[PDB]
Amino acid sequence: EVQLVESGGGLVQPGGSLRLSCAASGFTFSRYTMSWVRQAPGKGLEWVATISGGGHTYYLDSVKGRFTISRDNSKNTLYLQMNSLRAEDTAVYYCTRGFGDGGYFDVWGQGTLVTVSSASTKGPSVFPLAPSSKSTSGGTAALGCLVKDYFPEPVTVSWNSGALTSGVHTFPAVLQSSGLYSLSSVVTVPSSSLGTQTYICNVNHKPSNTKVDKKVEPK
Amino acid sequence: IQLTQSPSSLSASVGDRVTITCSASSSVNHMFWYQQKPGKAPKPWIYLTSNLASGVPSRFSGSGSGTDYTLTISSLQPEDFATYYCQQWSGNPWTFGQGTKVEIKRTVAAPSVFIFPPSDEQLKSGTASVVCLLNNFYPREAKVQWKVDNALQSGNSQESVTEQDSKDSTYSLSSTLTLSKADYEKHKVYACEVTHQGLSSPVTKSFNRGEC
Amino acid sequence: TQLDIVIVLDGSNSIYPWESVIAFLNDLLKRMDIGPKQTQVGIVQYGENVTHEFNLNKYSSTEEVLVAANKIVQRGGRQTMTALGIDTARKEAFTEARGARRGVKKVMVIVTDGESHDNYRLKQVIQDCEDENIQRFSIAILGTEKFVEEIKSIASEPTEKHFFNVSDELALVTIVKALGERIF
Ligand SMILES: [Mn+2]
Repeated sequence: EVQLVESGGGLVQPGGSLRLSCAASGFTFSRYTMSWVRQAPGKGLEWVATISGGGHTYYLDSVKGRFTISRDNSKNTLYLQMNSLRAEDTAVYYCTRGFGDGGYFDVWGQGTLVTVSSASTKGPSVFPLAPSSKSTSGGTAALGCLVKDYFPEPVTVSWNSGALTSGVHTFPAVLQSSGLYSLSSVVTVPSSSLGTQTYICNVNHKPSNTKVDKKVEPK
Repeated sequence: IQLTQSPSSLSASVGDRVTITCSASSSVNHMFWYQQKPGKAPKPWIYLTSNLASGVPSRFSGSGSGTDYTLTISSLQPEDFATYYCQQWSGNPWTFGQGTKVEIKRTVAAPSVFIFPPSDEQLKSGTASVVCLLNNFYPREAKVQWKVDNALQSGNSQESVTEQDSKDSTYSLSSTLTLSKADYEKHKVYACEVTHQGLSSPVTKSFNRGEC
Repeated sequence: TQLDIVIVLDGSNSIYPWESVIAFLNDLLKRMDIGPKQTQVGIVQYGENVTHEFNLNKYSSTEEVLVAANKIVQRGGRQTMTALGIDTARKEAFTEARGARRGVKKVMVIVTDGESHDNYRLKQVIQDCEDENIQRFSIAILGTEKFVEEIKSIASEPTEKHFFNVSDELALVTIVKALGERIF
C-alpha cells in the first residue's frame, strides 16, 4: 500500500531547532499536497502546515515564521524545519497526504515525538518490584519493574526478552515534580512459578543509548 | 471555524448503537472523521460526510449538513473501541473537534491489589518509592488513598492508568507514593486503601518498613 | 463575431500540473481573433480567494493575450470557491468598467477538478448568470457522478453542448477544438 515514514523527532532546548522528514512511497508524491499535523500530550489534533503540489506553503499562525514546510520530489521526502521552538510546540507530529486541496488527510505517518525542554537527556534507574506476601493474592502473584527518573520519552519495556507477554502491564509514564519521567511495568504470574521461574525485565531508553535488564526475585 | 463533538466521552456495550455529534460554529459543506486507537496514528474513517474509508466496516455511517454532523455505529463492536475526531476543511485554519472517546462498557470487575515496598537498591540512593497496584478492573473509577502510620497522605503520590485492555476490556492503575529516604525511615506502616464499585468495602494492602 | 469571454480558472491546491492548464489556455486562446472590436478575453482565477488575472479590455491583441495568459501563476488554495469565482466573474469581470462591451454576448468558461466548497450558493450564482444571459461552458477534470453533476449544472442548456469531461489535467487540450468551435 501507500505510506509515509517519519524520522527526525527528539529533544531540543527552548528556542532551538530540529527537522522532521517523511519518506513517501506507494503513490505519485509530487502531485499531492502534503501536510503536518501534531498532537500535544493529552490533547487533540492540530494542523501545523501544508505545501501544495505546486509549492504553496500554508501555516497555523502559532508556528508561522518559526516553521518551514518544504518538499523534495526528487526523493519523495517531505520536511518540517522547526526553529525557535517553544514549549507549546512539544507534541507528536504526523506528516500526512491530503486529498483534494489537501484538507482531507488521506494517509498518515507513524508519528514522531518532539519534546522541547531545558531538561537534559538522562537514563532511567530501574528498580525491582519483587513479588511477596504483599504482592500475593490467590493463586497469582504480582511483580514488576520501576523505571525511574529518566528523560525524555520514551522508554520500552519487555519481559524475559519477549517470552513473557501475557499479564504484562507497563503503565504510561508521568512527569514528576522533578520534571523527570517515571513508570512501572508490571506483570501477574502463577504464584507457584516464583520458586522455579525467573523473571527479568528488559528496559531500553534509546534517547540515551541505555539498556538495563533487572532480575526481579522474591525475598 | 470551531468543532465541538458530543459526548466527549461515552461507555457502551457490544451491540449498542452509538451516535457521535459534531457541531460547527459555522456551516460547512462536509465533515470528515478519523479514528485513533491508543498508541497509534489517526486513521481516515469517513470522508465527504458519509463516504466510508476503505477499511471501515459497513456498520459505520456518517451524516449531516450545515452546522450539525454525525458519526454512527449501528452495532458497536469490541474492535470499534477508540477515540473519534471530526474535522472540517471548509475554513482556515483546518480544525478538528476535541475528539470523542468510546470505551467498552462491560460487567463490573473488582481489582486485585498489590503493594510494593521501596527496593534495597533505590533506598541506597536517598529516595523511596512505594507502589500500590490495582489490576484488571472495571469501571475505571478507582480511588487510592495512602496512609503512613495511619496518617492519611495528601501530598505526593502519582497515579497512572492503562488504556482499556484489548483482551478483557479492563483497566489497571498504579499509585506511587514517593518520599525521601529520610521520611520513609521514620515511619513503620505504609498502606494503600482501594475503593471500587466492585468492592463491598475498601481494600487495604500494607506492610511495615523492612519485612518480606 | 464579437463576444466578451471571461475564463474562470480553478487554481486551488488540487489542480496539478499548472502547465497543462496553461497549455489548455494557449491552445484555446491562440485560435481566437482578440481585439477591442473582435473577441475580448478576461481571465479570473480562484481558490481560497479570487483574483482578476487580466481585464476584458486589458489587451487589444491576440498575441498580447496569449503572452499574458502564459504568464499566469497558480495561486493555489486550501479550498475551491467555484461559486465565488463564477459570481466574481459575473459581478465584476463583466462590468463595463473592466472592458465589458455594451450589448455584446457574454461568455464564461469554467475549468475545475473538484467539488466546490460553496455548493450551497452555486445554484444562486448560476441563476444570476442566466438572468444576465451569460453563455456558460464548464469543464470538469476527473483526475465522480456527484461531481460531474455539479459541473454540468454550471453549464448552460443544452448541457451537452456546453459541458466537457476530461480524464486529467493533461487531456484538457484534447477538447480545445470542440470547445473552440462549440463557442464558435
Ligand atoms: Mn480544487
